[PDB]
Amino acid sequence: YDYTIARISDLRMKDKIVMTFILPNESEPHPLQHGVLGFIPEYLVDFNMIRN
Amino acid sequence: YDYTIARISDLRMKDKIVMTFILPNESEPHPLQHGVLGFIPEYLVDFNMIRN
Repeated sequence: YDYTIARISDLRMKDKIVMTFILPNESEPHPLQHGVLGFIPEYLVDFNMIRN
Repeated sequence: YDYTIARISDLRMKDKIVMTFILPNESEPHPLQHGVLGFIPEYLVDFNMIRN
């Protein structure tokens, strides 16, 4: 069995362990990965505005 | 006689013949010419504006 260790200092995981099955060979959506993060690249806009 | 025929689809011209004398050889106003177009060429203006 093969494992990958992850860490976050975030608080709600204080002494909390979660574990599940993931696949490290596919980058594409498939019914066999725990979750997929659909990401749209994002850009900013800068302009001058009047408000009240 | 020379003649020029022009047609339009506007209903306000239904079955109506309009005649006059014109002078199709000048590009300047002249007392015998029928009608002249006072034409100030306005240029489109592109600009962001605040509305409400």
